Amino acid sequence: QPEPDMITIFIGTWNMGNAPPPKKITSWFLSKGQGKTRDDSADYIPHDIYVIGTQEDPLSEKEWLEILKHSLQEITSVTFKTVAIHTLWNIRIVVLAKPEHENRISHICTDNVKTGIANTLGNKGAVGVSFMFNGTSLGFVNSHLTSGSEKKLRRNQNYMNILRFLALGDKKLSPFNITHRFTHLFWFGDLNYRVDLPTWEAETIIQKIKQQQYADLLSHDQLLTERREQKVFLHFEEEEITFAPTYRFERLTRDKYAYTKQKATGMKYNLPSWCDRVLWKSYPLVHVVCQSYGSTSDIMTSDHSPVFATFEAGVTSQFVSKNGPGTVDSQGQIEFLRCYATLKTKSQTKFYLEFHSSCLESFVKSQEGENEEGSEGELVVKFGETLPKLKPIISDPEYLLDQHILISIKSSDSDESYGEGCIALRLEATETQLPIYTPLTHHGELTGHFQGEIKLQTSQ
Ligand SMILES: O=C(c1ccco1)N1CCN(C(=O)C2CC2)CC1
Repeated sequence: QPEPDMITIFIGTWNMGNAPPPKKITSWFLSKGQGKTRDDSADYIPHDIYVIGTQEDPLSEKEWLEILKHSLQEITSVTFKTVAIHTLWNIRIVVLAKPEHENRISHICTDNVKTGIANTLGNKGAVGVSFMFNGTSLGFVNSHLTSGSEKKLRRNQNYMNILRFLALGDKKLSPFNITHRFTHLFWFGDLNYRVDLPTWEAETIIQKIKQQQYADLLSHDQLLTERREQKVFLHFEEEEITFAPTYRFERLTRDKYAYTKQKATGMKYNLPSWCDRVLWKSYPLVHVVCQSYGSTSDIMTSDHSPVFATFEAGVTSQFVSKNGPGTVDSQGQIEFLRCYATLKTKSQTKFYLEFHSSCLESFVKSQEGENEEGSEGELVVKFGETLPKLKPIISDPEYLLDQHILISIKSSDSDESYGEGCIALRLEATETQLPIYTPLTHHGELTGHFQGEIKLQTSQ
């Protein structure tokens, strides 16, 4: 039975509005309703992995697991295995996988982050799950961010706290946050970004939604505008939105948006908004294709509609050779030529690099680079031809060209990372000097760039 080179992943996010679900929710897992929907001819084909994020979830873990498993069994005739479940307050993540994957999944991690301080600590935050699927690392984050149209900057802060403090994936990757730890990272939830138009325009917005004319609404969506201005979710991707706003509905119909200020809303307007979102970030040149992104039309117990997204995702096998794992393969090497980091920092410490990758036995520290002043005020750290030759555990090009090198640039004075990035080994050629590039981030904000050339030797 061959190991897969691609899997499909279902991502669901639903703010349940503290109400139990209706008796049938299969439309969610079938990607049917509005937006980019799944073809009817696929209905019986199970996804490999289902990741369900809920917010304002009133159910016990047992109660929800029973509903989810019975839903999937009805659709697929498959009894899914529970990989992980984790709840913070009323924020929950469930991961289910086909039974055939049970011995492909390992290193399962769960964690949560509570956002805010005092007043603002006690119901918002995030849960997450990570695991290895054969040779591929997968991370999943369900976040319920701060509500309210005038709190976009709080949501951006909540994002920054979650990616700093959520402890998922390989703890040996100590310089790297969750935005670098995984081959594929999916981040979803009630992100709570709103359509920023005047309150007086509520009925105009409603009109536009009835005409399925979303363009003048999406141009005011705070998540799209904040992302464009690099304030949040830097280096993530979202599929184009082609479904109606998923909030705020009157319960038990989808015919009415309930936007007016009420005592129950703290006298806040809730103009129709795309609160409920799915974004992802995959390592460079790894296959990932969104095959659905939409909302259900027939699940009406909440003031939010469920959102679904599905993905094709490239995966790799747990590679064994005669040599690695447990030794190097002398037929393999990675060389970095003419490399330099450009950093936005005002500081004047020396810097060194760390190279981290599961193709190495352990991470590799470089010598200090040579600081120069850039023409436009920047710090340029030159490494020249000084960088250590990296010795991969396996030299087979079928393995090595699928790998990635994480890079951290660290202060010699503090050993703190000033920037993290990632280089693919999926090169156009081997034994050939080729340009490489990554942006560098720290706490998920842009701090610089790393560029130079690579020369990869494989056994072929
Ligand atoms: O998140 C991204 C993105 C793509 C690549 C890097 O980031 N986008 C662009 C594509 N989108 C659109 O709405 C375009 C009309 C198709 C949705 C937002």
